Amino acid sequence: QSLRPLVLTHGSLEFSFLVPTSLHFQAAQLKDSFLATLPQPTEELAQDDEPSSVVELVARYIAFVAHEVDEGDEDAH
Amino acid sequence: QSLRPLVLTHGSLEFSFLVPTSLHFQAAQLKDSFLATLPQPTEELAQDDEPSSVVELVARYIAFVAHEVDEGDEDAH
Repeated sequence: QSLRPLVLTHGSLEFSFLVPTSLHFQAAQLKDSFLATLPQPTEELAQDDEPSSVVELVARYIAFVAHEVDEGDEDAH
Repeated sequence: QSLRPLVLTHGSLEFSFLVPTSLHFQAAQLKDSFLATLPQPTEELAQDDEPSSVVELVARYIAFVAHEVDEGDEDAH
């Protein structure tokens, strides 16, 4: 009924996600502008104060989204 | 019940949109092929006979869509 594959892709680390069919472009949007917040990927497997693990890709995204909740973006709360 | 964030993004000018949940991929499609109609963005804030304001991003899109209405694209009228 409602399953939508969302991938958090970067350099050499990825995280897969399951999303409601409905809320799949809100989650696409936060992912999209978030993969620009990060600096050009490094195949040397790390950057200073950028992602270091897959645990950091999700953590960075959790605060990214949670910031846009408290940010004054209306009609989309 | 029915709200869907559509963004018209380009260079340094954007326009946000509210769309019915239903009619959100028809509006995604017209937006998508329309952001290819435009030439590579200019951070110098203008191109000759390309977008100059945010009033032009929507105007260019209004005629883009209204052209595909009168264009012979059936089942999608």
